[PDB]
Amino acid sequence: MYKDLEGKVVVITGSSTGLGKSMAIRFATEKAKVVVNYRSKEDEANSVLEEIKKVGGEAIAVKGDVTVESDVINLVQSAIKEFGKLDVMINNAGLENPVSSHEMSLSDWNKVIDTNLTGAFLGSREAIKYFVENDIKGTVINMSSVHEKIPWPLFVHYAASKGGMKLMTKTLALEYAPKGIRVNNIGPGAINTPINAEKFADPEQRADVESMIPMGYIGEPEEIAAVAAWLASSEASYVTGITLFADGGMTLYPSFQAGRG
Amino acid sequence: MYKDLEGKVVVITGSSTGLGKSMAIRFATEKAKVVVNYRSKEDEANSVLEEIKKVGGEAIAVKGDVTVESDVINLVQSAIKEFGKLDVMINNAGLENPVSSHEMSLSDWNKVIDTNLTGAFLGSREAIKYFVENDIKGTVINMSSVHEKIPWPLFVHYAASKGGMKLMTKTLALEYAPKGIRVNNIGPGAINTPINAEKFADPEQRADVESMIPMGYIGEPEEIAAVAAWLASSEASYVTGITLFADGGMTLYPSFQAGRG
Amino acid sequence: MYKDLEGKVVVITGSSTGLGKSMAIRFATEKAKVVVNYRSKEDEANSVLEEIKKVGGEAIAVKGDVTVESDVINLVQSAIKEFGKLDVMINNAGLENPVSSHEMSLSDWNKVIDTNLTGAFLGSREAIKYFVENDIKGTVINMSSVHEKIPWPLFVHYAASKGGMKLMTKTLALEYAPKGIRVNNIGPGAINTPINAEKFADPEQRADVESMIPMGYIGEPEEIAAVAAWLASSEASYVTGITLFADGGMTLYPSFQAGRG
Amino acid sequence: MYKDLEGKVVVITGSSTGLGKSMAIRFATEKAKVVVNYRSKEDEANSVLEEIKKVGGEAIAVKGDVTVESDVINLVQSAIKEFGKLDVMINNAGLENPVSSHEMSLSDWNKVIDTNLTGAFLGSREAIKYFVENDIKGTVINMSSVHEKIPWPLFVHYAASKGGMKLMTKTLALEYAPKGIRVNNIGPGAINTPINAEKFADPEQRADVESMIPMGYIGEPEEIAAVAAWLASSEASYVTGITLFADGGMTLYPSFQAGRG
Ligand SMILES: NC(=O)c1ccc[n+]([C@@H]2O[C@H](COP(=O)([O-])OP(=O)(O)OC[C@H]3O[C@@H](n4cnc5c(N)ncnc54)[C@H](O)[C@@H]3O)[C@@H](O)[C@H]2O)c1
Ligand SMILES: NC(=O)c1ccc[n+]([C@@H]2O[C@H](COP(=O)([O-])OP(=O)(O)OC[C@H]3O[C@@H](n4cnc5c(N)ncnc54)[C@H](O)[C@@H]3O)[C@@H](O)[C@H]2O)c1
Ligand SMILES: NC(=O)c1ccc[n+]([C@@H]2O[C@H](COP(=O)([O-])OP(=O)(O)OC[C@H]3O[C@@H](n4cnc5c(N)ncnc54)[C@H](O)[C@@H]3O)[C@@H](O)[C@H]2O)c1
Ligand SMILES: NC(=O)c1ccc[n+]([C@@H]2O[C@H](COP(=O)([O-])OP(=O)(O)OC[C@H]3O[C@@H](n4cnc5c(N)ncnc54)[C@H](O)[C@@H]3O)[C@@H](O)[C@H]2O)c1
Repeated sequence: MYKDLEGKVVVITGSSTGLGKSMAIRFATEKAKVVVNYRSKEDEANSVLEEIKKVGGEAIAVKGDVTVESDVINLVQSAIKEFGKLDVMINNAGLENPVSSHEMSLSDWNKVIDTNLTGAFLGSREAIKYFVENDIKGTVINMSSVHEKIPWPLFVHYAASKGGMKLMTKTLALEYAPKGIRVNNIGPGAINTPINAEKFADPEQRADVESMIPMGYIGEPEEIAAVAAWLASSEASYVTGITLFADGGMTLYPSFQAGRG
Repeated sequence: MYKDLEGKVVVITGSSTGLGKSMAIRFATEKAKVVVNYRSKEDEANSVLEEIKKVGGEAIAVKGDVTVESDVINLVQSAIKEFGKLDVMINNAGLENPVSSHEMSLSDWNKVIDTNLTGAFLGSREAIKYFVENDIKGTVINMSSVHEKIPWPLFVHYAASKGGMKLMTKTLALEYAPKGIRVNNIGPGAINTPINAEKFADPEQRADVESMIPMGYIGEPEEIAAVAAWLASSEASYVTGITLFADGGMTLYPSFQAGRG
Repeated sequence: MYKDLEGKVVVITGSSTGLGKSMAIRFATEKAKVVVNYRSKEDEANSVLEEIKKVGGEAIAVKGDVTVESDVINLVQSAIKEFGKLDVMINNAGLENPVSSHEMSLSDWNKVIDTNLTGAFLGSREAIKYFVENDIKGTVINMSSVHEKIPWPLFVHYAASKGGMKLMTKTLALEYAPKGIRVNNIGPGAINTPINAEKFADPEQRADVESMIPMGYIGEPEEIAAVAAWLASSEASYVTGITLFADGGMTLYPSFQAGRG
Repeated sequence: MYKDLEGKVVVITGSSTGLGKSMAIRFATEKAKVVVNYRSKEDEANSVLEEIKKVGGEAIAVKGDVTVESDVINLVQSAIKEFGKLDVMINNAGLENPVSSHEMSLSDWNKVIDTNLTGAFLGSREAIKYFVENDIKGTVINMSSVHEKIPWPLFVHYAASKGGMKLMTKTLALEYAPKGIRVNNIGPGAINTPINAEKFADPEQRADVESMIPMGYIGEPEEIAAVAAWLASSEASYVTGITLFADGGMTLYPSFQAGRG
């Protein structure tokens, strides 16, 4: 679909599952040279790699924890070592867990902030460092959430991490725009993934979330991979520092449908 | 580029020049059927129509003033009469003129609000009316501007029209998302078009504008038509109620570059 | 409470009822010289004036339709004629009516846009014109709504009017900030007023709206008058171009409480 | 000025200097009981404490590093132990340092995120924990910045910390609004404080900053403490989850003045 993506090197953190996996497969289909990432489970990457082989794509799997500076540095270097360059950096790794704010431990708060936000900073910093030092107009895509805008009770750490990612991305975008380096966020709504498999398999919980989505359905990973592929391409040549929400309308305030209030 | 766009009927207001023209050609290239629009004489639309023919596209030009209800209604009916249906409605017609707010006439204010906002309303209304009465999962793309967010002294009417268009679009998107009818805005930054041809002709004014664009260059119409094609496609299937900015970073506050403030 | 408001001339459009009335009474209590406004019913102003007399305040009632340029011009002049000056201009007049967007007539759309948005522009233009021509650091407060941000199905015209008012205010604020003229919006959530009396008297409808308000209760006009009084005072000396939401949390997405989604 | 503030217990982090100091004095003037905070030595807090004594206010100074959980907990307990309760918790402590993003160390990034965001979290958490376990309708005011919205090259960590603070606050406000616990942010623009004393000392840098402020002048701490007093008062009873900007117009995009672009 996107011809300019051919031969482009794409690194995606936490890409052995969910959205990250869907993005690695989509990029492989666009003839991009993908670098899949797994925290510790090298077995999880096997599946994505097989899917990538199935479409005649090229990719390697690199172990790396986004909260570990050396792992992030090594992840970017691995891409350059294997493919000779880096074009797109996608900070997709993330985690969440429901706890009432006044009962949330520092440990829980720090883990989410560290992975979701600090992890994205490290990945962004490394990709941009390479782009600057070698005069490459590469791009950085950060996997945010509708929650960088929609507050999230029980998930204050996640909301904060994403709200912070928003400003980080915008700052990075304004800072490196003169060098032609684009930095954007993708803001997914509810998307059928492993972290949601059990919750959404239950008709009661599935219907509840669906009632919060104006378009009436829970998105598929393909719908988000489509956003990333487009944002990375030259089609989005004049697009930077934005958050492209792919959420079925969640950010439109579903409680206000039918003229309520 | 987008296979799903083939055979789709796209109506674009004020598409004889600038962004509208570019989108009309881009949709022609996507093998879609296009209904171009001109305000006064059909001579104005022949350039676009010849461009569409050149790429093997199918199209017609229909006269219409977007502030005239019957004209807007006729425009939608003409598409349906000529191509049998309607899939994408793009409210692109617009106008602006600088005047200090406290000295701005009601006449000037009204001309801008009527065309930019009310005009967009009528077009969205007619297209959505058709989509609902026929349960068609159509889409409405409204051409906004960075000024639906960035205030604009001397263009208080333009800014308010786009700010109003933002809420109109969000409302329409929430109201019709249950029917799969997506409504999105595109927010262009400074784009080289006939309305800027003279201003950007003076290298001193072009340089002033470029200094407000983080990416350092005034955009080209193709960079916007790229956004319109994607938004209309099924690639943006889960995207509704958003404003996708393509401004090379304008909304990022250019005056705060290099840690200023 | 606010000492600098003593002797300040405050004009409030549509102040014979609801929030406007509460603001006129509050300003009178702050020893401000208030100019109440009624569209045609001079009898409605009687009540506000009596309430103003009850607190030992000073005020006059002026007839004026905000969609009529001459009425607006005359309203501002009346303040200067009676009290010798103008310090604060509050564009509070407004209207709404529920109609599905694809079924909304141009007449309905125009009436709401004309009163809510164009009416605010005229009032803002006149107040600012006076402020500029006489070197006065006066202020303009525009009565917006949570709907300048929250989409509103069935009320597309209202949402659009308020979204437009947001950009108008911001533009006016940036434009006249060099002259020390502040322009801000107040964004009320659900507030017990005449337009809501019948709807909220019904326990079922009252409970529905209350379920959309995080703080659990429908606000009182006094809670909004408190916002206006503060914004007009020198306490808000460094505040301009903002929208101060007084909504019990509506803009925080009530559908997302308890970690839903 | 605000009668309801008399006898209220206000805790303010990093209140020995700047904005924190000003708010502490302002709350003293409002006849409230204040708990001032200093990081290293109590010598630093004596200026504030003497200022509070001067106006007849009651107060104590409590040592505490906001990134140390036990210190934050002790700070809340000390207020409750000294004045019997807690009514207002103000997370003011903050820090920043310029470094190009791609060259920013994890250490620098962490120091800023930990103090600005995590520190604010701990304070909000402890205050809210107390408010919930005692069903007290307390309030939390978090000191953000225009940079929770305005991107800031060279301060990617600061910007992300405030962006994260915005979502944290919104989440906390939605989560606890049912209990009448209001949580709001204050977004100061450029304010003359010790962190800017040296930079604004050079008339060339002061002029550069002033040129980015629509209102033309760098704010004073009192202009911010004014906002804090109001937000804490019952005058803002229906205000929660907002960020009240006091920046003389910075968020209005100063580069777009006079119709530029
Ligand atoms: N699934 C959704 O509906 C949804 C909605 C909005 C945003 N998101 C965001 O999209 C991204 C993808 O989410 P997902 O649904 O696929 O979730 P996921 O949990 O399936 O994917 C996240 C991946 O990150 C990996 N990971 C976590 N911590 C890591 C670390 N320290 N180092 C390396 N890898 C690490 C995990 O092992 C996992 O495979 C996340 O950032 C998430 O917050 C998802
Ligand atoms: N050019 C830019 O840099 C830029 C930046 C942001 C937004 N926009 C927006 O994009 C759209 C396209 O702008 P453009 O640059 O091509 O401007 P344009 O003026 O060249 O295009 C608008 C077209 O609308 C037509 N038109 C105006 N009023 C009309 C009416 N009442 N009925 C019918 N046709 C009418 C005009 O004749 C014109 O051809 C507009 O909505 C504009 O506000 C443009
Ligand atoms: N009541 C709420 O809950 C709420 C919430 C958000 C925003 N608002 C806004 O606050 C303002 C006050 O609303 P309210 O609840 O008091 O409603 P209201 O209808 O009681 O007050 C509006 C007043 O405007 C007057 N008016 C209408 N059109 C006019 C015109 N053309 N010329 C002169 N006067 C005119 C009306 O006669 C009326 O007294 C409105 O702008 C409204 O949109 C109200
Ligand atoms: N000064 C401005 O122009 C301005 C503009 C926007 C926002 N702000 C914000 O307002 C707040 C006040 O800023 P300020 O200008 O007075 O800055 P400041 O640095 O003078 O005040 C912050 C105080 O926090 C203390 N502090 C820092 N880290 C701490 C820690 N870990 N534990 C305890 N105390 C700690 C510092 O010693 C200092 O006295 C900050 O949150 C700042 O980011 C200030």
